[PDB]
Amino acid sequence: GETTDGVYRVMTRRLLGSTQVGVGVMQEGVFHTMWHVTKGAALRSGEGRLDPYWGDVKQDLVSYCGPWKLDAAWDGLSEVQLLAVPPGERAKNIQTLPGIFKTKDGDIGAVALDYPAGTSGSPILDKCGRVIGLYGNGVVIKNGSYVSAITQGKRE
Amino acid sequence: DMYIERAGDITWEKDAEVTGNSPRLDVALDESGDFSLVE
Ligand SMILES: O=C(Nc1ccc2c(c1)CNC2)c1cc(Br)cc2[nH]ccc12
Repeated sequence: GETTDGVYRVMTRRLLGSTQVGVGVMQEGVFHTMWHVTKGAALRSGEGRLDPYWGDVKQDLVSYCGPWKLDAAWDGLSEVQLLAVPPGERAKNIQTLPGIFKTKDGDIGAVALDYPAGTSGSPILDKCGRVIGLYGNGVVIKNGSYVSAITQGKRE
Repeated sequence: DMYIERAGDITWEKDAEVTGNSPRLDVALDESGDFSLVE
């Protein structure tokens, strides 16, 4: 099916109508998404099938057709854009200055933007348009809203 | 059976809507890849 680079919706016809379970990035013939979106299941692109290649529940990432290709990192200072692809709604770039998740194993950038869970897998970009991570794994704060980590994989 | 549909190009947009704050949160990550707030 379609293998052109870009952002894609991940859909399912298992529930009522067509439901968006998440989003992903196609880059270099590899489809990148969050593990919780597909649970490692196979995907269809037109008449073609995309099989999982690599995945990790703790990183909450999965790649299809080949190894993880995205390796750009948030520089720790500049604003970034979340290319949000919400269910039933047009793709829109949202600019923000990331906060920080402080962990026992080091600091990670975090984006304080709240979108429905079917937006999980939307890419976060630097000013060169490089994907520095995916949106959709984070925490719920006092207010009930979401703060996502900027989750990036390793390029072998 | 899950399927994908193209939604757009991946490009930086000049003059995009600017929103959201920048919180510093102490978090923990468990074996199931779930974050929790440490307070
Ligand atoms: O639940 C969400 N994400 C998720 C789900 C399941 C798992 C993980 C992350 C990692 N381990 C398995 C989520 C994502 C977003 Br974009 C907005 C949200 N608002 C409230 C939850 C939420």
